[PDB]
Amino acid sequence: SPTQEGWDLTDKATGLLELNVAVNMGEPDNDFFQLRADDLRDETAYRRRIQSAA
Amino acid sequence: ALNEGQIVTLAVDEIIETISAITPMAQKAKKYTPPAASMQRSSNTIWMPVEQE
Repeated sequence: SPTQEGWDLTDKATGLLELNVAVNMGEPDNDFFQLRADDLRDETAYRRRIQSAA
Repeated sequence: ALNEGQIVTLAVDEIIETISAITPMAQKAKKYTPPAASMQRSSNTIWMPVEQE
């Protein structure tokens, strides 16, 4: 806002600019894959596969 | 002055301690165990998965 100086400020709050910026989220980022038996055989292999995806 | 059980126990213990001490590089590399468990067929050509891209 412009510098507002003085005791009396009549009709000086009005007229100020409020500007906006736009964001488009769009579509999700997917990682679509298949889970095989070796991945699910134990916790560590599953964690390795999910870690590779993430 | 050694009986058979003590022979086996001391031998296994000494092998484990000595191998695990003087091998620093083999300990840094990842250890893999394959589910195949083959029997005296040179195992197999174990095909190991690699990370997907």
